[PDB]
Amino acid sequence: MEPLYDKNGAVLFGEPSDTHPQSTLKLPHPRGEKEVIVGIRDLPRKGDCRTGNRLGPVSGLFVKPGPVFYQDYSGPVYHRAPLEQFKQAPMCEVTKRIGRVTGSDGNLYHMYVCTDGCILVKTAKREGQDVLKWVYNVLDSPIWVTSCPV
Repeated sequence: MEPLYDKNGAVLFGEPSDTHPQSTLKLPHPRGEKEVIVGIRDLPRKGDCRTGNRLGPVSGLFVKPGPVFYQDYSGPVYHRAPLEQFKQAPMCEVTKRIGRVTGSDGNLYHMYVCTDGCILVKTAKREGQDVLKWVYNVLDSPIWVTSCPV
């Protein structure tokens, strides 16, 4: 299965992979000062990277099915969308765009939040386009969607 990574960027099992160069996740990058849950209507700004905000420190944006969103997280996380946990779906009405995520297939996806609360991904290229929903999460761990600019 797709590996999880610890807060220093060490793979916890399997083999490490790099993220797609045009993903909104840039590594290496620090994280995990505190776990900070945030609501969708209260996602962090780019200006909050330097200073944090009320809620607490900010290392970027994490998300898992629920949806649960974080602006910082200390535990294990995915650096790439675990496509094995996703299912092919029709395009949804989207409430928010959240980032550009590397799939476990190496490709780039647009990441969105749907009105139904699903996390959906859509290939960032025309060819072999895939739209998928995050329907299982067997390790209950977020994807790190975006890192703060260093």
